[PDB]
Amino acid sequence: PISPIETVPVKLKPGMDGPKVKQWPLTEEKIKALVEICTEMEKEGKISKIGPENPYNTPVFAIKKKDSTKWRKLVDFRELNKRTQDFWEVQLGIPHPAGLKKKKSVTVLDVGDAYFSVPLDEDFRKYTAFTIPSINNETPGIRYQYNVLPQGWKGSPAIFQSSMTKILEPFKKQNPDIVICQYMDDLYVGSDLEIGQHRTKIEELRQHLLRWGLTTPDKKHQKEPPFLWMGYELHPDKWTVQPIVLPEKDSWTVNDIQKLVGKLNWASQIYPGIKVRQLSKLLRGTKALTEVIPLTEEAELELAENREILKEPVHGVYYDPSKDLIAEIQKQGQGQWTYQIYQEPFKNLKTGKYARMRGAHTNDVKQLTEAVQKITTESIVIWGKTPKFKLPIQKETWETWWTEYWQATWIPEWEFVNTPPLVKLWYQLEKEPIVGAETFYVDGAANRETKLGKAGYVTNKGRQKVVPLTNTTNQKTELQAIYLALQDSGLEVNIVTDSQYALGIIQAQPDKSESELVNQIIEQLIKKEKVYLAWVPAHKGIGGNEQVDKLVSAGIRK
Amino acid sequence: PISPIETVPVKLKPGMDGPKVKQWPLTEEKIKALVEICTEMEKEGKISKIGPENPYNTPVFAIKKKDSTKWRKLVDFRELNKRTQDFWEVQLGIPHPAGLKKKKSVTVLDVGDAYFSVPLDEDFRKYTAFTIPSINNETPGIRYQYNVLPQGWKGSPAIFQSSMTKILEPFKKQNPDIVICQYMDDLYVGSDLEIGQHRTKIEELRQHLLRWGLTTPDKKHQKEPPFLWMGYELHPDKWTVQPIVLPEKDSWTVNDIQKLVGKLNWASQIYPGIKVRQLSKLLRGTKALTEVIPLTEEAELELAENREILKEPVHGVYYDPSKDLIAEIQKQGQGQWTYQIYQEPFKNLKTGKYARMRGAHTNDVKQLTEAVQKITTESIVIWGKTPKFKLPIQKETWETWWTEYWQATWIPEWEFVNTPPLVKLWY
Ligand SMILES: CC(C)=CCN1Cc2c(Cl)ccc3[nH]c(=S)n(c23)C[C@@H]1C
Repeated sequence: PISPIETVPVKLKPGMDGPKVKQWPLTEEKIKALVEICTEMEKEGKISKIGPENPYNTPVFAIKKKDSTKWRKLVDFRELNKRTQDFWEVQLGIPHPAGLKKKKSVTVLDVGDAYFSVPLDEDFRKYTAFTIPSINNETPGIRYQYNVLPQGWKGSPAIFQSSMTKILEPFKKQNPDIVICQYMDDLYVGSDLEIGQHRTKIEELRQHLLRWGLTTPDKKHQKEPPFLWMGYELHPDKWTVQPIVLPEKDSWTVNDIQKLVGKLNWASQIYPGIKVRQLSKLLRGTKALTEVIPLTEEAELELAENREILKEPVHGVYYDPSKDLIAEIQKQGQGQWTYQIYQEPFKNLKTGKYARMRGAHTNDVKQLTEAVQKITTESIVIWGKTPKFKLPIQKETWETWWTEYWQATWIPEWEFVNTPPLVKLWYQLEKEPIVGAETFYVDGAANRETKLGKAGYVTNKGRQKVVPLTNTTNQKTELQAIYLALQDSGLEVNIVTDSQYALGIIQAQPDKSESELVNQIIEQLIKKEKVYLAWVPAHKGIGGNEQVDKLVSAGIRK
Repeated sequence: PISPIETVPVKLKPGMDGPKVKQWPLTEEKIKALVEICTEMEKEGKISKIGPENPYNTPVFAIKKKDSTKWRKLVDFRELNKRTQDFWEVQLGIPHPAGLKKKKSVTVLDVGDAYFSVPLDEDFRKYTAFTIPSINNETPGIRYQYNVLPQGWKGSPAIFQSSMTKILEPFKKQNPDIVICQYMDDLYVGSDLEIGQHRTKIEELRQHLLRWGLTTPDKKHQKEPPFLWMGYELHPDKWTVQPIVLPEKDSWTVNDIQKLVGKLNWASQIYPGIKVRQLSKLLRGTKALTEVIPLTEEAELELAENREILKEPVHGVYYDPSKDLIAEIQKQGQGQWTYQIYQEPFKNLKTGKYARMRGAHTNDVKQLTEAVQKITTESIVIWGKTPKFKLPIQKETWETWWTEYWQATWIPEWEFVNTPPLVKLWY
């Protein structure tokens, strides 16, 4: 049958015209099929045979694809689809399972061939015209057109969604307490009603829709308790994704690493812990995907480390708006952090992690905060709340941290908790020039062409030093230069640099980086008691620079 | 209801397509408001539910107006306007009167409830497409349209100009110097009138207004005393770039002179007349930071000279109405903040500082958000336009909170600097 629903009008893109796409007449063999299939379709009302006053054509394909025992029909109006205007975005976003709430009974109904039942705007039909020639020559070119949403049509989905969205209305109005959601041509109806009593309404609906020519072949609401949605596997009280295998082989290539990494990130949501830093850092190579990737040891560690976790299967809970969402964090390692959102003690709702972002040298706290955000962000998108945060860090620390930073932020309601990794200010510079501390007019340089430099300085106490360097930038040398300053300096020190760079860098009070050079300086500052760094214009003619720059002659002259 | 007006036949700027912005997720508490708000509008036909034949969309936000009062809907009309209102501001060009900034006190009055009458060309509402979010994308989202004149839309005030004109004309005929200025749905009326004269003179208009078209305003101050805002009664005759003073370091120190020089060095870019050289000489040593070196008679002559070279500003004043104005913020100290708007790097038309000690409310974000808007005004006030804000904050952080403290009608285009300030001085 069909649905007497108020059709939706479609206009073709402004200044455009219907497809003149003819077809390489397919094998006269599968032509009898096309005809026989469309005769019924036409007899099912879905089609109206018309050939004269209509130029517009599209190719009619036909063969058999999956487990069926019959010939299938296909016709893609890609050409038309393009000529077609734009509608509303079907699913600009997928609902996240962790956001759902618990119900006693649920179920899913295949909305049959949803689209077909739905009527094409009376006009656009001319466009959906196609051609089924008889044989190779003996042929009248029997033309037909759709009166319903065609198999491969751009609007088809949008429309249909709208349609159904409507169709349910009165019903759902009358039967207010049974939430519904549609996905593709599928219907997810759930509620807190006694299996049979759940079955009571199911039918009521099943029937309701049936009044609209919408075919649902569910016998007594036929569904597989284990739901396979967007990878998730759901149940009226718990959700999880099961098919997740981290393959192990020898000839590890790129594509595989990526796949591993995708497969890994995916499970993280639910699996508390998963790491991917190395495996990912590795993928960093460019374009060649067919090549094999040398998973170094650091990699293997996290992999089988992860593997251990993956082996053991965990599950997640649903939402109860009558409670507080809670976000708890911890630093699982260098660069990596994790979170988990729960309502009641140890009943996992959601996990995941924030991977240290761009900006090579950062501070953990800053990072931690950068982390809290992502969390903040999700809770909104899901349960539209702000989870109260559980933060492994002191308030004095935090406080002083943000009271310091240049950029601005916002710490929600959060409590400090004692746990293993602790984010805190390791080192912390001075404010005013340290009295007595030997001043260090640190300097360095390098001839980019020569790829060689020199690091050194001259302390106020007529003291000098230098160290030549192979493979160094004016930048690297500068840090290096400060690093020396650090080594040679005492407990209290005044370091002076001409580095725009290092100036900023150290001031950023970052930590845990990949630049040994820096890591060291860091570790020294850590080791220290009172450092006062300061910055001045390299060539501006300060004599404090004049000399540290005048020593540069030992490499060359200019 | 059944009684309308005609429709200025509207059209987008030729060649462009309707806006298709993505609706930011908002809180449930916000959604609920918006469900309410827009339903009443479905009721009062000002707006209506649409279908899939429509793909456009423009952002919306819930906001507690005039001091956390019950909620207010806000469409982020930024794009559409830019897609219509621009070549449109070549026709209905609402004028900008310079001298206002010169006036002593100006107030703002939202003249938006007005537009909600005049219908819209049936072929343009198409663009008024706005969606309200279904938490966690569980539902398909409520999609409405606009039937009358949309508050955020820049094409609407332009239209309304007609009535507005006469609405005021008489009030203007009784009050001439009282300059009034319309920017979207806000009224800025300036005078050099004493506080209360101005004040009363204000409600005067408010009432007159109301009389002429149920153009109802906001009752900002009853006979009641409260700790509420001292109104949007700015005093633009007050604006300076003064505080960028050289520290008066009687105790000059190697460190200090250096610092000194440093500021002076970058400061050289904002005053190509300053030369610090002879001073640079005073610190040419490799001494102890904390050491006193005033001496150079020839140098302090430089201290003083440039020390005042500040007070006598440069050429940097050529408001290029073609170019866009750029705002830039500096988080100074506890509740200390700063900005500067220029169209060109050191051609900064005006700079200023925002102060509101982080304590009773230290939410940077809030103060930032506050500031922004407070800057926004100036700009409008003066050139009658919204700058481009360079926000010293995270996109994502900001993209999750301005909408909380944000109590303005319009929303300026902004961006975020992950670039710290060497510029960070006392200025
Ligand atoms: C994710 C999809 C298609 C959800 C549809 N879905 C069914 C469902 C399932 Cl399968 C598990 C827990 C669920 N929690 C909620 S609420 N629902 C729910 C209702 C909607 C009706």
